[PDB]
Amino acid sequence: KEEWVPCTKLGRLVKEQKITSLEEIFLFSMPIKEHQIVDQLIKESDMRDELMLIVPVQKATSAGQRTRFKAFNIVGDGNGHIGVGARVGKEVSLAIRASMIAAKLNVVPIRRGYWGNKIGEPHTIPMKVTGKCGSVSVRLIPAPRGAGIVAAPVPKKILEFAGVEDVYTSSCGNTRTRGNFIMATFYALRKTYGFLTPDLWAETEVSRDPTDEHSDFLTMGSK
Amino acid sequence: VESGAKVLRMKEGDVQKLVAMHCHLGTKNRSNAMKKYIHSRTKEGTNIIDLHMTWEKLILAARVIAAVENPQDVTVCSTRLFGQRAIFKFSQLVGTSFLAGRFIPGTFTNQIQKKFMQPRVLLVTDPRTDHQALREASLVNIPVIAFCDTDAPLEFVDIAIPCNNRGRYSISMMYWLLAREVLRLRGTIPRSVPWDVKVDLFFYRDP
Amino acid sequence: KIRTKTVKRASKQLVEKYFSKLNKDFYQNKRVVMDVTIARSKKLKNKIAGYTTHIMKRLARGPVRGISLKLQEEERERRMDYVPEVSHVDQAIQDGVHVDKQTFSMLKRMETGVPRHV
Amino acid sequence: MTTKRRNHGRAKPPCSRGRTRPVHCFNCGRLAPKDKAVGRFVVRRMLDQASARDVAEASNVYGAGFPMPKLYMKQRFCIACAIHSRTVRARPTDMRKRRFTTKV
Amino acid sequence: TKANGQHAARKLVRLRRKNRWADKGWKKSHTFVAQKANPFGGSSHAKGIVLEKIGVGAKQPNSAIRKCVRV
Amino acid sequence: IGTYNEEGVNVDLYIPRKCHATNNLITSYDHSAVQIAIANVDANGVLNGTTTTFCIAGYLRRQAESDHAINHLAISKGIIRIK
Amino acid sequence: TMMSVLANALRCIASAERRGKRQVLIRPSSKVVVKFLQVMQKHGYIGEFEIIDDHRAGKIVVNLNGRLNKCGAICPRFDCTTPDFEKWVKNILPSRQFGFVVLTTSLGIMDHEEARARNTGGKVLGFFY
RNA sequence: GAAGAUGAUUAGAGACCAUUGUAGUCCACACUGCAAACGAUGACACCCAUGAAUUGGGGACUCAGCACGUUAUCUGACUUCUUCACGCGAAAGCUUUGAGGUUACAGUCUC
Repeated sequence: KEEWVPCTKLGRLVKEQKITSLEEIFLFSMPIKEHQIVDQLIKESDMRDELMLIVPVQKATSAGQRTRFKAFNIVGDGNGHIGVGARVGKEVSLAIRASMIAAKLNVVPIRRGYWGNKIGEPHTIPMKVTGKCGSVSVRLIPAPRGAGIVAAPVPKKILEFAGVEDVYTSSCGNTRTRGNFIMATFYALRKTYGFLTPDLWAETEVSRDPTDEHSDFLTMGSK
Repeated sequence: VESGAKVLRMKEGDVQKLVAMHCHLGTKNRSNAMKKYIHSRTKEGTNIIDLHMTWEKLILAARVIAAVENPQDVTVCSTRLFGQRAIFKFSQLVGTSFLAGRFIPGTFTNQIQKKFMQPRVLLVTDPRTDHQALREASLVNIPVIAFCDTDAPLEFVDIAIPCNNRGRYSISMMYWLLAREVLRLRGTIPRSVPWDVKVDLFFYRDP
Repeated sequence: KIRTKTVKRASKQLVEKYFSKLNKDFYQNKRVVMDVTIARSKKLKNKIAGYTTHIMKRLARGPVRGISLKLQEEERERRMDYVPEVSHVDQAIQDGVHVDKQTFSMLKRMETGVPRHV
Repeated sequence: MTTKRRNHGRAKPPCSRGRTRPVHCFNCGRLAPKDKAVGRFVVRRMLDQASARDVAEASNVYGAGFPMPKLYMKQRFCIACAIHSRTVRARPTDMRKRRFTTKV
Repeated sequence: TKANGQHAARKLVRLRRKNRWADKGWKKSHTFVAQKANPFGGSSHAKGIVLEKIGVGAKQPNSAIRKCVRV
Repeated sequence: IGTYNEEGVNVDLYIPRKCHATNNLITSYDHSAVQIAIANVDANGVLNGTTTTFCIAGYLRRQAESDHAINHLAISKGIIRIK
Repeated sequence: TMMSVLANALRCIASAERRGKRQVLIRPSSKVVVKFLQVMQKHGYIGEFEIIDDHRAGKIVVNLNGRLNKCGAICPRFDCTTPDFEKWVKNILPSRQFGFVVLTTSLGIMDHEEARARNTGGKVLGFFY
């Protein structure tokens, strides 16, 4: 792109070789405020960007009416990183460009476990999870190997992104409003790490934030 | 702490100051979450804060600002005149950043703004009306330390120092004690002497 | 009637950077405005001139909404350096402190105990 | 349908009474429950200030001699009644929830 | 709601048997008034003798004439 | 620690942090889950350097249970004195 | 009244766990409630517990380490069997890996895992994650 | 005061309004059981946080070892936070006083 100037601590570190992966940023909870943080760390040839929806919205005005376009982006790596944008712009290309920014901010990692057969690398979600936006709520159920992605084409996409290849699913409520279904499905795949399991606990040690360690070089950064 | 020689413990003259300038008291109203801090109630109806409790809170917050090796990342904030003065004198010594007068929204979250900053830590004079600050500390992963009136809520306050924020002489004492002890642990002013400059410098005066 | 924010902005900046302008006379302040400024309107220059007068006339009271560099001096007008003074007086040299009986009870059960003059 | 008012425009709480006596209006003669009805207290003068002077002149045992009495009454109004003489008015959401208790 | 007891069975059964009569997708199967009503007897097709050709109108949003047959 | 294979090899992207107070997994999603680092002190007021660490969850600043838990954590490690 | 002792106990535990509280009180006590707790304390989900004696009915008190996520009760005590372990373990639990259903048997009170091992089914009791 | 009568109002008007007036409005003994009979929230039971009050009981000469009030505590009722915590809900809203503890779906019964 055009030449870039970080206004973020993280941004500086990422432009240097200090933070070299998403993991570091995630592990000590910090918000991503610049999409350029994603592009630098995760190289292109792993990232994919699809537009799940583009639709007109209308706002009422006396006589003629102004119009706009909502759209969704979806983004991520098949290595277990996903992130869903949605944004609004008064023209087509506007809302498109805007979506992809927001999407790369909202990126979250994915835990994949097993069904109770352990071979290779994860093919299955570690547990049942649910996510809800509007009246729709999705129930992701873990499936045995070779099941394939058993869901509708709308979530099939969203699951392919997140590296889940074996699942069984069902939805509830009004599912024929597209937008609500997307957000729902995504909140599901978050909830994995949000749930405490015996395998994880051992009172795993914490250490200093990248920010703190690199404080000196951020001071120098400011200059 | 330990191992240690009873270091950074309350003393004769320390107590003598606090009682005198009336920061040992709280606000009159009963707490909404700070019930534990209160020690009894007077026959004036004003809730006294326990001294030992307050003291340990202060030492704690010293350990926090001691653990920032680039003090400018810590912020101080007042929205009250009585703390205004004491901020400026503190930001000289300890070297902290500050905003005083009034908090401005989006100094910790809005990218397009030249008053933008990303703190490591945040302080406040009153969590009640500095509240905008706290709610933008929440979403940036910034811990908080506040000077809590007994009445005051503790929402989005991680660590809390019970305090009286009514009148000049109350608030000045607290900043003075922090600043003192902080500089005793960094740049090693000894606790052998009484500290170099006075609490009268931290009193609001009007110009 | 009411003046625009262009006027008030420019005039505030002027009164900060210059104390050559100090007058309540329209005429003097006009001639020093116009030569120092490029604004290319008679209206704006006359406005700005009259605003600078209005500033100074209000400063005779004290409070203004204007901007001056006078703040420099007003800040170091604060001299709070006195030899103890309020510090050790409050701690009581023999000046005395008296306080509630609940406060007393708290103190004497502390590890420190009561300090003198309480 | 929608619960516009929690107390339903009443000073009657749920699950207590479910019946409070009707009371006439001093305007139109309409009946409504006492709790719904809109109370005010008047304190109506028996003389204007302008006339008070003139009468207190001719008085010796009254006016100056004793302070003038006033007609006191309670006025219970209907809803419609109140609104039309604009002594109760519509308010925004934040304000509608406010009460001033029984004090003026 | 429902009853979770061990011997609760008969109440459940009788509840269903009542509430299926509020379904029209039950009636349409089990009830023979529906069968009777249908002009084929519920058969796939039937034959008839043409009586008269009857021109039939159409509803308001789409104005047309439609060709129909009284059989 | 973490998910393993039958070959014993870790499959996880990361192992999330512990909130010591509730022993619950701090998510990346929670940005109110702050890591408070206090610097220890020895005799003669010399800082040992930052050694100890606390981690607080973002579910403890939605009702301000934060302060309470920090005390029980601290007091147990002898950092905060009680009489 | 209460028609299941278990239901009264394990709705105090679940609620308390969702609030992160580190101890809970339990109003009644039974021989049964004991055994249930015992299981989970072995597998590491509970610190300790005390039974206190009022000499009418006891009051259990438990120390939560926050390692639980739910403790349920399967109220009708439906019959599960050697094949039908599979069925339950899928349907009511989020996993087969760390889902624990607890059952009653003539033998005693035990996990499904141990039930299969000794090859006796029985009537179900409760479950936890 | 339904019905009725008369006068207005109106293009038309027992209309809404005004003056009247029967049944009825009251009581006793019989029927009727038809209401927005509403909290549009079935009943019993458990868990669940913030603040300030009110209503009863309890606790620390002559209807009189009394009565009231204040501080603090408790049990039982009605409700407010117009700073009600978690959570739930499509939203409005609901919050120990549930529509909360529910797709992680099972306390009990019934309509």
